Amino acid sequence: ANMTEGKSKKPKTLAKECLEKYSTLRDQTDPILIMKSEKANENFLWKL
Amino acid sequence: MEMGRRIHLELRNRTPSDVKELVLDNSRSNEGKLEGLTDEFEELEFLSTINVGLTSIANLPKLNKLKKLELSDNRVSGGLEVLAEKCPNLTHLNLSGNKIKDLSTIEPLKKLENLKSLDLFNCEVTNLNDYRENVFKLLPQLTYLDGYDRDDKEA
Amino acid sequence: MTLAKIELLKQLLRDNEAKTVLKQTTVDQYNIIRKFNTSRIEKNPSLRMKWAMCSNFPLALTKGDMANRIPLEYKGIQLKTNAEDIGTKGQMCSIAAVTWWNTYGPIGDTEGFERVYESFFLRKMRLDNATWGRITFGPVERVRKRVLLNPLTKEMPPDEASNVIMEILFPKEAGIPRESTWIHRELIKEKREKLKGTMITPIVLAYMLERELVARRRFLPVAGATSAEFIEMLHCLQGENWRQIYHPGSRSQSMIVACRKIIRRSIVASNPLELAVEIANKTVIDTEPLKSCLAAIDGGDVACDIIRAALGLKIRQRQRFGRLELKRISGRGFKNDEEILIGNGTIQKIGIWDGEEEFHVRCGECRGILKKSKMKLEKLLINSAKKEDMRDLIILCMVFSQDTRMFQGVRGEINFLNRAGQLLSPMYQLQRYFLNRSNDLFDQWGYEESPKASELHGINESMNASDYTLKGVVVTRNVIDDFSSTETEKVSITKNLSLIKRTGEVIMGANDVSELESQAQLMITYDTPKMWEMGTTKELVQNTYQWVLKNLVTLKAQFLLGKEDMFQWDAFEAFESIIPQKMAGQYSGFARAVLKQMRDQEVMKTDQFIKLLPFCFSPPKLRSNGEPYQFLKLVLKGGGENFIEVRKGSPLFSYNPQTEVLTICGRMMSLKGKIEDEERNRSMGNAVLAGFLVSGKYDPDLGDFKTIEELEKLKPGEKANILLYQGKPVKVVKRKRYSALSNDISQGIKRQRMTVESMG
Amino acid sequence: SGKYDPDLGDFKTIEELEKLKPGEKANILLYQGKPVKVVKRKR
Repeated sequence: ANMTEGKSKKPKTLAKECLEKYSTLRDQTDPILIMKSEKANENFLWKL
Repeated sequence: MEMGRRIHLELRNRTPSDVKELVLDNSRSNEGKLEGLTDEFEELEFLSTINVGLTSIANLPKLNKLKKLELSDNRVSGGLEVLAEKCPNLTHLNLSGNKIKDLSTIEPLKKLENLKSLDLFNCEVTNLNDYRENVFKLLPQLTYLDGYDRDDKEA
Repeated sequence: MTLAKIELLKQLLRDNEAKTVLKQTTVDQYNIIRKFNTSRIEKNPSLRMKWAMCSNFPLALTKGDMANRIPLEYKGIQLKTNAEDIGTKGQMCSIAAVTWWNTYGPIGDTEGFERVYESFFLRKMRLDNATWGRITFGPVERVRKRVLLNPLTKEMPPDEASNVIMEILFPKEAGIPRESTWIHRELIKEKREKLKGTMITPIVLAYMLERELVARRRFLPVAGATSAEFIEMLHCLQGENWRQIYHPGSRSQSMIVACRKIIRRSIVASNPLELAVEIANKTVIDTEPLKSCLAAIDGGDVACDIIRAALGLKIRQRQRFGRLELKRISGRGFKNDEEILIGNGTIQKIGIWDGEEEFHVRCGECRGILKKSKMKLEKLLINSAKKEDMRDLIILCMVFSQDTRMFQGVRGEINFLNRAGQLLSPMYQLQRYFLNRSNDLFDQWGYEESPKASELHGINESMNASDYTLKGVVVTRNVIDDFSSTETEKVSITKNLSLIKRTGEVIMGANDVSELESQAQLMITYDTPKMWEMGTTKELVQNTYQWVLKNLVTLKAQFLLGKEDMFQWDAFEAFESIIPQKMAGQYSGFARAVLKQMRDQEVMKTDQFIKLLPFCFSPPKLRSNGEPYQFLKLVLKGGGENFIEVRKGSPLFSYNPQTEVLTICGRMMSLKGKIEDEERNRSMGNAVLAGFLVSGKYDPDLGDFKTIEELEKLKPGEKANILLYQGKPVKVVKRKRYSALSNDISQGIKRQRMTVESMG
Repeated sequence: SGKYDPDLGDFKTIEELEKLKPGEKANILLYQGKPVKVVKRKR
């Protein structure tokens, strides 16, 4: 959640502001893998 | 490590009536109990039991001063009515991470009137329609819940 | 066996030649002695092996009790013989016994192979889980590059690798650990624990560790990825006329950013070199100083090269101009000052290169050959790599060539600076001007007919592979391979961070670094207050907590005394900048009261101590009566998520005691527990013979020598008699502290320059 | 009681205002570009 006055803004700016508010999640670089798919590669998904 | 070791460390080999709180965490228990706490205890305010593998609530000293108790990450599934006969003075209840099947498990809390906050996280009972409303009208004495009665205050 | 050793020694000494050689050659000279072998090497190994395999007993078995497990002849088949040997003094045997041993015999331990041969099993794991794709049979463009053949756990120079190997698998002969074991303490302890419990011969483990650590690099034709993981399979992935899709089963950006930040911090001050090296060797990336990845990769960004020059490391001697990497091929350019009018109408006095010259030029993925004369570019040959890289190469080579057309193509103004606010030389000002406005010299440069030929084809100003190219520029549909003879020639470092050749010529300038900011993908933890007064509040909190954590022993010791000197530390002054002025004093008073209560009426609690200590730098403001104010939620600059919880934890700080772990600014760190016990567990790496200094000679007053285990029994400050390296009896004293020579040198330099300035 | 102070933090939603305690100062926004700083009162 990110309270706003009500103006319309591009999705990129909204996402940037939302991540800025929750900066800790944005700056997370070490992933604590919890579950994995049968075929998908966790490293590739995390880097993406 | 065992409940006895935790009791000795917290009490530091002193009289039982010297500490008003306990921390029984990461302690293996015999068949899922809370042994190591004798009935001689008379004064206690806070409790903490996490990752103790408690499966039922049948062994607990009778008390009249406890106001908070914490149970989490346990497979306990049974009636809690015994708390009324053991300590009907609870104000903070925490069952986060426990295993409760249906609404009937939380029924016996009606006879308790001092409870004001109850916590139930990722519980099988929590995933139901109008569970929030149903619990509220089932426990009128309750003044708080998982945190969003009407506002947000901290214990 | 030690008795057998002494008996063999006595028998050998009975001869006079052994007595005279042993008493003559020092330990160092032993190497020479070993190399005086026959060298009667077999002329043809194939024929020798063929003949030997047909002989009755070619195998040379070492004398021992193993032979008794097997008869000299099994099932009517001869296996081993009891005849004496002269070459090896053992017994003889045949492959029949080897096959029987593979069939029957003692059963060994399988544990050792899980970890001992970790690199090989990791290779197999990367192969097995790899995903294959299509095959492209079309021609593949390949470039010759210096690539690392195999991945490395932690790349280090050969000498450090050997020292680490000895410190791992040779507990004895570990005199005076250098400034390399502390850097690799984690590797030391990890490999030590993993290899413990084995029985393999130590030399095998040493060679395997050398393979796992020492880098192996070679010139190879590559196309596409270049990481060692892809190079392992390059024999299958690549192909002259076929390619395969392969996906095998970070720190770089962080080091780039850290080096750039250090450069910018040091340049603005006077005598940048000392400050830069202080910050560089006082920095750390999550487990290690900056001399753990800088020393790993070869070369790198210009900032990293400059820092390595400031530190002690080898850097490729390529000439960095902006982004261009230049390698001279021939010709000598006389740098003479000249007055030239710029296209803007102004006249600048700058150095111009008289004479013809040629350079191999590289920029990102673009390679080429440039031939230039004085005040003119003559020829440029490139390969099509990338539009951005090609444009950068063209523009930068244009500016470097100092072509009169480039000067006449200026239209704006040249008064720019850097992030530090300094006026640069006109060359770099022009570089920035042209890069900012690429379509300035391109329009007025002039066009040249396309390179009519089989492969040579032109490129237009828009970087598209379009004909009617630029005057001089040419794009050949071939592979240009350059940058041979990476001599890493001797290079000096001036105080201003600018490198120079063995002569006075300048190779790298302090302003080559590009002023581009990024985000450190890792925890860039420094150790100096001067550095971190730039970034955001979260970075300040993280760095302050890391400073507290690193030197936890000193702070914990000072806590027992109970004096205010503990709180007036410079490290917290920066923290004062991120606490509200109107309320910081109340926080300081509250934290001081809480910590006094902690010292008085309870016992050690590291988490809350760390949480509450830093806020006490500012003076307190007690209640009107005198009692301290009480809080439970310390607000920080920026509001919202920038807040600390006094009770349990918050987004910036949360310690869980169930697993005893610490999460600061979204980063988990292992607080094994509390107590000097956890302190010593942290010290569980380090190096054998790290807590003892050398003082005095043999001093036989102690009698015989004592082992490391018995050495630890001695209380601090004692004297012990030990053996250093291969013998060399000495007297040592157990240390009462942990040392850091770099810190001492930096503080000495700081005091020296403080004295110089004060006298000045 | 005052004006926009970025140091105190961003604007506070009604959810935080309702749970606030007396004697604590917060920041609110009237409309775009006209923030203000307010303080809770017992009366």
